[PDB]
Amino acid sequence: TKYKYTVEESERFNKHGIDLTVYGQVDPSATVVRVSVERGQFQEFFNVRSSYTYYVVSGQGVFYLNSEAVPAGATDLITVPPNTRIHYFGSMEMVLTVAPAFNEQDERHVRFISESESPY
Ligand SMILES: O=c1ccn([C@@H]2O[C@H](CO)[C@@H](O)[C@H]2O)c(=O)[nH]1
Repeated sequence: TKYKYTVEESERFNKHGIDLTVYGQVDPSATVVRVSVERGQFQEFFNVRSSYTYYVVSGQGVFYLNSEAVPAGATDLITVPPNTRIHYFGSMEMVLTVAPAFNEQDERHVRFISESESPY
């Protein structure tokens, strides 16, 4: 039984301005990944099934949740329910929980965001 997953073993890639570490643990109830962001996620999406919960390890930023600004700093917990439009700006390290388990097909692209819109 493989309980532990390391960064060394993970899939690491850039998507829409963020750096993701996807450990590749399989569990139907939740997917937990690491997010590093220097300026922002320059894409707005919503997920029809899963809540996205961001724990801010370090840094600061601002989430836009159905266009509402939600400031965030280190140790804050940002919980986004399904069917909520999400993008964000900031310089942050985060732990993201997608529950139930992340499925890319549950995601709906709304728009791209201009890289100049980020004040970070
Ligand atoms: O397993 C996961 C979890 C999250 N994300 C992406 O991480 C971002 C979280 O803001 C979104 O673009 C979401 O699609 C993935 O690509 N895979």
